[PDB]
Amino acid sequence: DLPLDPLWEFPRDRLVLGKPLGEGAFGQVVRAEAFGMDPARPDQASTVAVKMLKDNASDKDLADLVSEMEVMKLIGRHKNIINLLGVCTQEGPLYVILECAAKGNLREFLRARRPPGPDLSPDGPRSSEGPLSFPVLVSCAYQVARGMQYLESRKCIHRDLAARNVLVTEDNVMKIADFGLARGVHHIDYYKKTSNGRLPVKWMAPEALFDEVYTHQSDVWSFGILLWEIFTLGGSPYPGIPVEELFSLLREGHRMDRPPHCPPELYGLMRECWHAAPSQRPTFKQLVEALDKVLLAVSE
Ligand SMILES: CCC(=O)Nc1cc(N2CCC(N3CCOCC3)CC2)cc(F)c1Nc1n[nH]c2ccc(O[C@H](C)c3c(Cl)cncc3Cl)cc12
Repeated sequence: DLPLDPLWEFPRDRLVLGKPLGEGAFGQVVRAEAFGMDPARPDQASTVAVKMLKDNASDKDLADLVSEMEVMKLIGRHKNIINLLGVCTQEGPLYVILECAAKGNLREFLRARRPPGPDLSPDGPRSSEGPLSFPVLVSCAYQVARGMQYLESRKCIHRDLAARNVLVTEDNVMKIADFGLARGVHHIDYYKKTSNGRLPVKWMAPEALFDEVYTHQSDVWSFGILLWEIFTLGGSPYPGIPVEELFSLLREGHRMDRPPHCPPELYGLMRECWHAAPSQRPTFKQLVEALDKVLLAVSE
């Protein structure tokens, strides 16, 4: 139906669909096995993620997915983003084949790895030692920053940067996902709560929420929120604050408190990302450099 792009096109018969992963405003994602994604070894099996329309797809849903597909083509490959592996556009439903990150999104990754609390009977030399350590958390923050720095250089604005939009591979590499998505910024239900209880409005920069203005600096604001998520080990921002109260507090210039067990360096970066003037927030390049110094200092 769509034009053939031999650069990206992949034989759909070389895909074996398996367990569904998730569902969005447009399109669903299904885990699938792929054979010969590397043309050099045609019979080699690899696990991929296939994005496709729902059973409810309108012509707008198709247009959004087609748009997402083209964005993925242009943006190129980077270690810290979900990369395009191929597409299926000929003689069958539209598939957008993405990279796999085995461990799911960063929020659930962190929440599932919170330290055992005080109610655990000590067993072994590492009773009080959890899966997560400070340098790894900084690494997570650093990688997202460098990934966003790449997206920015490709003139790509995410518009909903958050821990649930960052995917974690088998080797704990951060990969930013859903960055080229048409999110319908002119009709956002600011009170809409997701199925898992998320209020996406708590990630919006003031200029984006109030003036519908999106820049790379508005992403920097969101990265500040994402930083807060990381060092709360998957906490929800503005704890116990309903959207109505969020509106007024933001107009009053209210900001989140410094989370427990979070060094002043990183809460400093958070507050810098949350400066009212977008020009007074650090660039992603500066964020990468600032987080690098912290990471190198804690990596003997
Ligand atoms: C390709 C290997 C794989 O299966 N990875 C995987 C499993 C999952 N899940 C979803 C939760 C599900 N568990 C099952 C047990 O009960 C709790 C949920 C299974 C594992 C979530 C992911 F984000 C991923 N990671 C993704 N890798 N590549 C993706 C491409 C699109 C994608 O989108 C889905 C809708 C998604 C999901 Cl499901 C969660 N957060 C963000 C996104 Cl963008 C996720 C991945």
